[PDB]
Amino acid sequence: NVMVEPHRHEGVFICDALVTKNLVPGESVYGEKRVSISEGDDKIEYRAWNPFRSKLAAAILGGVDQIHIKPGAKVLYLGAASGTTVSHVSDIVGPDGLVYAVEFSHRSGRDLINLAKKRTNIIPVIEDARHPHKYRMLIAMVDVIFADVAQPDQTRIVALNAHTFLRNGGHFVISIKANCIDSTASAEAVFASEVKKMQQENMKPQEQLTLEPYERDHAVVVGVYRPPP
Repeated sequence: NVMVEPHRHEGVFICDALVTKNLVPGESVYGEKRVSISEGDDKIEYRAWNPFRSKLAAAILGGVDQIHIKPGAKVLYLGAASGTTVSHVSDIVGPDGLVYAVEFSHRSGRDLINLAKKRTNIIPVIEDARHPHKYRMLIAMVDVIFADVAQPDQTRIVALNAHTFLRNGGHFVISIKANCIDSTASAEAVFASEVKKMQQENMKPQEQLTLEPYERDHAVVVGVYRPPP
């Protein structure tokens, strides 16, 4: 019998409970259940990925077609907060991948620094994502931008970082909480507005989905950056 099986998305696994292969066997990050499977000389530990705490997990269980975060990927994560979702991105991309974890708050910043001590593939960037000039000498060109900044001007911020850092034909994964962008617009009016802005900055949405039952009026938009010459 196979307990934990590869998910469709490479680097992800399903036990329906989503899990990622633990980069730091023995350690939990936010009190998540851990599941170690030993057979003979082999051994592999997984980490439970809670969809009520991670918008990315909620999107995966909601049936998103692509996440682009994959083994070996270079990921710029905007809005890294304390590292909950970032820790699972770190598992997915693996030792040959890279996760830049940008977060403004220095409180969450300290949780991120502790998380990165264990995970070599995390770079904490405790800076304001509005001003990429302050940190662009630290960021090699990335394959994916994941954004969860939760601001009304989130999309311009994300686009500013994509212009600087995202490779052509690179992808983005943007989490949009409607009442943080504009609590007096309907969720459909926010999502349509934000998707339009993306398209105007050559961030071409390829798919979108909401996150019920885990979150209300919360969308994830996945797409591709195809900038001009």
